[PDB]
Amino acid sequence: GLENIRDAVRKFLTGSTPYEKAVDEFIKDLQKSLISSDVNVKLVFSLTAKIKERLNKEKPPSVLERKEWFISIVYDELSKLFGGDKEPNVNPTKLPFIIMLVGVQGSGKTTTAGKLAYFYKKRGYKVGLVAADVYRPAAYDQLLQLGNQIGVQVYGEPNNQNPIEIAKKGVDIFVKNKMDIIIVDTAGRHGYGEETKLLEEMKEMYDVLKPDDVILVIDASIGQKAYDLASRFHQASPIGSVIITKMDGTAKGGGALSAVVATGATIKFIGTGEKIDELETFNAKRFVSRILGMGDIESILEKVKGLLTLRDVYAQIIALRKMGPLSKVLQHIPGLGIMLPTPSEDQLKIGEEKIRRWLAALNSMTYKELENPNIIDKSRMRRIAEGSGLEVEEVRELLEWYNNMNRLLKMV
Amino acid sequence: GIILVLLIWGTVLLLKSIPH
Repeated sequence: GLENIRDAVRKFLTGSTPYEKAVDEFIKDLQKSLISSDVNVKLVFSLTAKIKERLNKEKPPSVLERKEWFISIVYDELSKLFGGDKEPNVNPTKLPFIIMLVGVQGSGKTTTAGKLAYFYKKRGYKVGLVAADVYRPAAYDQLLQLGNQIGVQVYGEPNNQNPIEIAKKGVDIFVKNKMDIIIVDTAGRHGYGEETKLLEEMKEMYDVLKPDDVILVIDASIGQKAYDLASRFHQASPIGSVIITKMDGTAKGGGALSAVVATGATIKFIGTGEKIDELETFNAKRFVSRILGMGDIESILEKVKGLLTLRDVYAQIIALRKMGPLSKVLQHIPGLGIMLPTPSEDQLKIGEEKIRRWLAALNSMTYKELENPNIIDKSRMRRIAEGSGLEVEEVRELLEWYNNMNRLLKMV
Repeated sequence: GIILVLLIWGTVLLLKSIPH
């Protein structure tokens, strides 16, 4: 479905045919894959849209083949779609951190709570599972079962028919072991025909218990449909995140992610199995890559990334030490290369662990002391020297150089 | 552009002050 993409990339990336007659087969195949992945259609043509707009105005950077630069846009774009920023802060803030699980029946609301509280235990916190799973008694059994199998306490008194009480009772008790994190799996009713039921039972819990985080589990089988419940969810609790489970037992995954994002919700994790370890933090970008191209996008990453005087000094010298292993460097300079056994002189320069003490002292300096250094004194000079590892001599040389250039450009 | 091919350029002329 959506996995057929890397190939569509491994082709577009093997000088298959002419540049433009290739761009299209991709767009054909991308749309095919996306839609075939259950991503909403209006979104797909939309995307390809903002993709042809960029191929238009955006101008290709150096060391960027007509096509690689291309993918840089694809990736970027597929990337905005599924995420749009960096990995959320699955890391708790205040202690204790409290988490509620509002999973619609069949959504693995419970398996996830386990899988999740193991996530955190395994990462070093003192997790506590509160079984407010009222609408399901079988959830109780199965819960404490996997619970004991992982060394986690699970408060709960069956048939209380009132979870909000179970919550306050159970969370206020998990402040005893000074537990760091508390996972409150709130009962999820209305099976599949949910409507607005759980949202009400929710705004309630939030008001009564008032926890630090609220996460609505979604079955990755719901395709782009997930957009409705998700949207009502975000609306209800603009301060919460979605977890999408069973990602691996469907071909309509993309539809859910793209979907849930469409609304504005955040996807902190994604279930990928029945097992307990089957749950990993959702890294939007790494996902787009994981699908576009293994690391092919990686090379594209290096290349694009690294790429009145002491200022330019740093920015300048910095981009130079970075460099990058390739012969396209001279593609910038109006000169045609002749032989290659020569650059081995460059690998050798990088040989000495420490390549330049200049970027070292330039770092050991204030961002102002980098501007007007004629204020630098001998005390300031041994300070910046010892701080960098250099000697007052390696630094005097440095300073004299900035000015000789200060004077030289004056002489032009 | 040539500006740096001079500045970043004429540096090694006396890269001699270095330790041993």
